Amino acid sequence: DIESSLKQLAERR
Amino acid sequence: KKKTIVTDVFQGSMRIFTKKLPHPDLPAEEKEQLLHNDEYQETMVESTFMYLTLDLPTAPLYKDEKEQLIIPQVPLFNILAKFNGITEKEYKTYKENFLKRFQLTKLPPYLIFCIKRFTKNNFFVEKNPTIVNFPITNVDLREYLSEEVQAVHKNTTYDLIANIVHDGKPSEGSYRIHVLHHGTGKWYELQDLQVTDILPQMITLSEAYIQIWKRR
Amino acid sequence: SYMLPHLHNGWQVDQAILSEEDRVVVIRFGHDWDPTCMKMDEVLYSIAEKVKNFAVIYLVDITEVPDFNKMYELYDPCTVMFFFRNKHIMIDLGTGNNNKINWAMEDKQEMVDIIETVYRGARKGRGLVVSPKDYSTKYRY
Amino acid sequence: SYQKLLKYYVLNALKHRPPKAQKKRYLFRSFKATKFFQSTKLDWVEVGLQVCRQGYNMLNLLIHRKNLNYLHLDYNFNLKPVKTLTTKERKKSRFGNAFHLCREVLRLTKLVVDSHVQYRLGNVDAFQLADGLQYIFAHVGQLTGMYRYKYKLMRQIRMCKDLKHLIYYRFNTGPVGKGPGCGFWAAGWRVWLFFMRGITPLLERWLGNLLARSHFDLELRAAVMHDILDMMPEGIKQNKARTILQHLSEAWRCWKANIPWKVPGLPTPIENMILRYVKAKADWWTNTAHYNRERIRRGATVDKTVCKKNLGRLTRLYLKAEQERQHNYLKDGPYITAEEAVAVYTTTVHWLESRRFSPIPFPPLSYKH
Amino acid sequence: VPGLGRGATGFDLNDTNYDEFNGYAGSLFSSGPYEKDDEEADAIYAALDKRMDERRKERREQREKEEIEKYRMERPKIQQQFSDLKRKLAEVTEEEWLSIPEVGDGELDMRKIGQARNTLMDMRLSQVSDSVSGQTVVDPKGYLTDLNSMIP
RNA sequence: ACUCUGGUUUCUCUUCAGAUCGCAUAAAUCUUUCGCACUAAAGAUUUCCGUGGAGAGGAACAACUCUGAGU
Repeated sequence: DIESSLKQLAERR
Repeated sequence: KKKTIVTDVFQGSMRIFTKKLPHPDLPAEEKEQLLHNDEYQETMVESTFMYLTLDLPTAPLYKDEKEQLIIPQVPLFNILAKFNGITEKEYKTYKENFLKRFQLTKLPPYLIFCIKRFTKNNFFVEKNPTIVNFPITNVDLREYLSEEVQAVHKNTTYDLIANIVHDGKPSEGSYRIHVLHHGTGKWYELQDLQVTDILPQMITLSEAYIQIWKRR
Repeated sequence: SYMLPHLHNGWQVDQAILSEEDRVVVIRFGHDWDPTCMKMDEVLYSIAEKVKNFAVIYLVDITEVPDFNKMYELYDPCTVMFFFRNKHIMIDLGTGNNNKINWAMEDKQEMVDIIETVYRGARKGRGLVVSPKDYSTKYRY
Repeated sequence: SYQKLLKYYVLNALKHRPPKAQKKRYLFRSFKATKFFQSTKLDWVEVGLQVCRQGYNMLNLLIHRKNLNYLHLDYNFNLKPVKTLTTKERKKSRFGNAFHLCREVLRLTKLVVDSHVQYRLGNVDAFQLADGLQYIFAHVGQLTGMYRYKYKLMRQIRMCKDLKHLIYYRFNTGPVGKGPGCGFWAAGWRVWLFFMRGITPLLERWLGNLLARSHFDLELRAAVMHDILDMMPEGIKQNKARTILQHLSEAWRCWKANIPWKVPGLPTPIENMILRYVKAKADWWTNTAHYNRERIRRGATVDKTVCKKNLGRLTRLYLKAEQERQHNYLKDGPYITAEEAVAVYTTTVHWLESRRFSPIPFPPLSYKH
Repeated sequence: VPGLGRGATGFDLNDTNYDEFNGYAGSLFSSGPYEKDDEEADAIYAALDKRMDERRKERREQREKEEIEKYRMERPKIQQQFSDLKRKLAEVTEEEWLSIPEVGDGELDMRKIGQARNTLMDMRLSQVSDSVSGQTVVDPKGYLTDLNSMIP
């Protein structure tokens, strides 16, 4: 859910 | 000539049976390889501990049911037990997990302990306000001494002789000394130029920074 | 975080605009990497449970679905635009245009008031809702 | 002009850091060793014309491969748009400051090469050629127009202007009065050569790259959420992520109001992570509030939202500090000693007795006023 | 399906992809049109660039590595911050990771010495206050009892 | 007054160089500095502009004028 999107955003920043 | 008056009166011997950890990000095989190849071995690096930096625990920053006063107290025995052999301590060295463990090989006649009550935060430098519940009448470090020469040190009943407390904010702070005078028994607290009288129970109340104890 | 579900597919975003008609649909075309879009997402989360009964806010990534940034020409790092029942309402901010907010609104009350005014204008059918704010200036002193 | 030249000399002298020890690699010799380069010998005018043509071709390639066919680069290297364009094409027509600086440098080089060609084509005399070079170097910021592309070049332009003023005011004396015949251009040539040598690495890096193939709170919250979510299993990340976020929010609001955060049903590592995040956020908030209060006291430019947030944070910090001070006063007991308090009370009693102040009684049942 | 299906119109040239220095990002030459001759030319150009960049490359690299190591002492990544906790956090069992409730639901007596000091000070003051001459006192019992002596 | 290793020029590579490496002088990034930074200073870093030292290899033409050395 939101965990995957949050991890994706974090990995790029 | 290392046998100076200061080195003989206030410097002791500590035997740091220190070790290191192999890696946090490695499997069982890679960790055990370094544990067995002396890459995470335990060694005795005994040195001369002129001052024992007994580190106080950080304040919980949270209230509780007990402790009507919101100042987190702490017993001296628990504080000084860290230097004992059993209590292991970790050092966050560069690219390594230095998990060490200290042990007091020999106690000096006048042990000097300086509790590091001030640290540096991620954006400032805060001072830990935890109190050190240290009895100022009698205490023994034989419960934290090294097992090898535990009976070698005949005298272990040490009593605090002088305490220096740094009251106030870290930036703007005052340095007061609470010293237990000899001859009489009154533990007078001395300002920069003002000499007062401090109750012995009140000595253990102010957050001490540097303490010097006589082993008697 | 970013609890607001970002419509990854462009056609999915368009269908979401056609999904709800009785409330306000706000799409945040800002890319989630930039700190400005992070502040916009925080402001949305402040009004996430407030304007929910009157609006449905969705996030968007111009890198994921580029058609929105190439047809509507949303070149700002984080532009907030509105679409009500297949009608992109215009907020009379006074910044020369009215297609986007283009400002990292750090005031939750201002965003809530803007959302309420946009809903009122959409109910009244005014394609250019008069924003109860002096957005033409920095509003700082 | 003399004072400005002296200032430039003193600046170049005081900053005379001795050069570093390089490995002595020759870029020209390296390119010569490369099989993709030939060697010959030709006149400077012919080589300059070839270089101008090559630069024009390179500018055309850079303004044509990008599908921006709505603009044209003139033979004088002054690129002018062909016609009107849309906002999408306007953004497509974005010319970087590096591109503008390269265009200005190429225009200056082409102008110099063409002036040399005209000198070698019999169009003007050699003295006229020297005067033209003096004009193409000094007072050339107007002709080149490179100041807008890179504002830093204005210092070099002012230095060239000062050199021109000195050369003029020195040469144009006696029988030779004010006129255009001043052909002493070495100084401006040296200044522009130094400027080009300094500018070259940046423009070369840009051209090579072209042809290839304050917010601690939100950031910390995002990092903590990402760590918890990645640690959390897929069976628990469906709906309990919102629960963990709510727990973190409760912890944050707890530390900001002296209310303990007690979640006995939460894992010990989860509680430790929440406490670490709370401590980091508290430190960041305290630092931000102190900085904002300092800026407000100094007179910085703020807004109503920023002022409200800073006032709230400062009030919370002051309340926490006052609570801590009261707790310490209770722990440390009364600051005033018993003897000092007794002496003060005795002094006050003596003062009152000397003044013979009748005590103010309780309000009677039938007070007149 | 394009966005035309929604019936919406206007009112990589993004501003983030654009900048003042070096203009917009990306390469003007598409990476598609390559070949073996392109590979050879790129190899030659890269070799020339690397050769022309090795003058102070060793010393610069060593100094930069030392500077990065120094900055690692005062620049912990947000991830690094919680890295130690996140490593141990995985030790929570499935029952521990499922019982997490919703957020919607001898010893030191510090106050003892303060209370004793306050009591001693009050006793000393009262002893001093016992020497007062004409301090008045209005009995609350009498006043309250005689309060209703004039009530309607 | 005898003999003797010992020619310079030029091309290339590696390596070192805080010496005014250069009797010349730029660029960029960060940092501190008052702004509200072409028009500004400070500290650092980096890349160019091109050198000197030594070594190694190569092709041109001097073979002992020279000098140091073996009398």
